[PDB]
Amino acid sequence: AIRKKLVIVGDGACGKTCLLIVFSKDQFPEVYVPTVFENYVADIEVDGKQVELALWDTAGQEDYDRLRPLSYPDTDVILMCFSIDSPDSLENIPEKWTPEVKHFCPNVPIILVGNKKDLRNDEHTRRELAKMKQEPVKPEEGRDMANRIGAFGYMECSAKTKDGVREVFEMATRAALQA
Amino acid sequence: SMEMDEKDFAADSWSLAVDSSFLQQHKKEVMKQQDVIYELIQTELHHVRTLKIMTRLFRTGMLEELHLEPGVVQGLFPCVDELSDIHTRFLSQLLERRRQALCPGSTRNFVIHRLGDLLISQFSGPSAEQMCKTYSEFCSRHSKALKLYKELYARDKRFQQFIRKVTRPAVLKRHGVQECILLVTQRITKYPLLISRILQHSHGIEEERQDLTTALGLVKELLSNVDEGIYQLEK
Ligand SMILES: Cc1ccsc1C(=O)O
Ligand SMILES: Cc1ccsc1C(=O)O
Repeated sequence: AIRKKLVIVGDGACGKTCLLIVFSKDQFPEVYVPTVFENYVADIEVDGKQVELALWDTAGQEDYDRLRPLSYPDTDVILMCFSIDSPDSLENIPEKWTPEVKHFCPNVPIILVGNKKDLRNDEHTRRELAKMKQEPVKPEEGRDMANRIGAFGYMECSAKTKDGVREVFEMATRAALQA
Repeated sequence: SMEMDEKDFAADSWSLAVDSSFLQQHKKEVMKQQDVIYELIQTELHHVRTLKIMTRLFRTGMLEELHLEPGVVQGLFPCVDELSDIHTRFLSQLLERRRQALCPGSTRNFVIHRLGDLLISQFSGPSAEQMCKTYSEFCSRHSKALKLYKELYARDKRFQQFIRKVTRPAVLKRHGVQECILLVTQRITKYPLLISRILQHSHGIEEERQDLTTALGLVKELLSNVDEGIYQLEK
């Protein structure tokens, strides 16, 4: 098993912590959803290769420009997250997160991930977003942004139902293995 | 870490830690408040355990088995004794608060009603000055510590065998040298998220809501001061 490091970045409400928790337990917590994620070393076998994937969160570091880059050294894959119920989090991807991740992690593959895909057809979400002339992010708007920032790929998931979660982490493992 | 505290914080939540007959007696909002306070203490216990792995397993093992020069070991583990002192004291105060709140006849059933005051004391005055000074020094030495570790692992055979030996047990899976350093750097920025969520479920007593509000402001002032005092050193 080779050792690889993954780091998840994105706005405070992109659902990055929930995504790391649901993947690491293979379960959406049925009693208490933890506020924070410490770290985890996932045993993943992708396309016949065994890998130890260390997982890290940047939640809590968004306002601290000198503390935040200390999470970046020797990162093999970046998961750049946005929430599908929040078009404003998708807007912060190219001018805030992408230049920072390209400076501290040059040549590291970035997977752009649309979290909370279960909210795309949620009535409460569609009603709330319409009050500010907005709507849930469309899959093609996610693909266009991923193409625009030079992302390795574009993926969607729902931490709530677990759909697409395993696929994101297996693809991240494949990306971390490439030259 | 000690068996008593590990067993007391083994469950995934305060709701699963207490007896179910004790849980039934509380309102849902109290259970939600208690679950977040329990997560704060449980992660503080893990953080102190991370610091003990760094001082007793890594640092002390390198001094006594590899006979490594103290200047090199200090470069790998900057401020670990001071960090250990700050967080063991904070943890002792948190666990004493839980202990006083225990029901007679029980070692698991408790409700913590007055956390705000303890958080104001920890993040104000001399203890806040010591946290700011210690984390500004630690986080400025973080990159140099990782580079020094990588250089030693790739050039010294005895160092590589020592690392492979002490990190082999399954209980050290998440706690390699570099993992410990980042776990410590990230700890301070976890506090505002935990405090804000405790505050969200602490509106029942107005004085506790005010105390948690002041504590949250104190933690943010600390974080802003540490962030402004960091510059990566390079060897
Ligand atoms: C802080 C940081 C971020 C990307 S590399 C690096 C280092 O100092 O080694
Ligand atoms: C060079 C080196 C030494 C210890 S880990 C490591 C790496 O390649 O990440």
